[PDB]
Amino acid sequence: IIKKELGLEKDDKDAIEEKFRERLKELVVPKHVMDVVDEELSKLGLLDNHSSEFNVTRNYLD
Amino acid sequence: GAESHELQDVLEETNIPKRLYKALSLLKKEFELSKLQQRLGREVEEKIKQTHRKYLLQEQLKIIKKELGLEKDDKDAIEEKFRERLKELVVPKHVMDVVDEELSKLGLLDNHSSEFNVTRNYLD
Amino acid sequence: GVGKTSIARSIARALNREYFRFSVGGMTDVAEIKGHRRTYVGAMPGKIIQCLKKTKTENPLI
Repeated sequence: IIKKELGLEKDDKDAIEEKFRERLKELVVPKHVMDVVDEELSKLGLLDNHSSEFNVTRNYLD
Repeated sequence: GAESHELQDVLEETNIPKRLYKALSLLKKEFELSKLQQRLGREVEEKIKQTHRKYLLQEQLKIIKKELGLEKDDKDAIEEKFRERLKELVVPKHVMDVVDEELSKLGLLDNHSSEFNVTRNYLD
Repeated sequence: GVGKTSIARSIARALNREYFRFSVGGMTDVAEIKGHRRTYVGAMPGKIIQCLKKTKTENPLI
């Protein structure tokens, strides 16, 4: 019921998370970088686009 | 509501058919104007009703949020991650109070700055 | 003028592994190898990570 009609929440969702996840799907990747990527992505969702920390996070994760 | 010029034009018409056709033309033109004004007004009224309903939907989301939501639940991801990371460790009290002070300063600062990132780095 | 770099390229192409050169002469800034801290905005990683990104393999010919 939360997701009925709201413009702001709909944007910035499943745009970079899924992109990076699919970018890593083809690679045999170690566990350490998995857990780092998962935590970083979880934060990235918790952060907003304007954030300088969000930008640094996106740069490092890319 | 046709202007006085249209009425003068109708008066100028001699034949009953011609004058009646011009009068019916002016009636149709008035219908066009009234319907256009009404359509614009109704569309704008619907849009403003949706605008108010947008705050209404925000309120509904807020009440659902009260039933189950993020507010009333203070969060700090870095805090919790580091606390769980050090939980298993048999950690001295000095470093514990140092980490507590560092996290308090981290919360005291924005999430956007260079000193914030340096404090994060040292905490890591 | 003996062909050291040329034979390096020849080996890279014969072995099918990617190629990447690196100029260390007269260098003093270790950050070129170990990168920056990722903290200072615009900070870049070590040039070896850049080589890995470009060559797209873990068996290049650096």
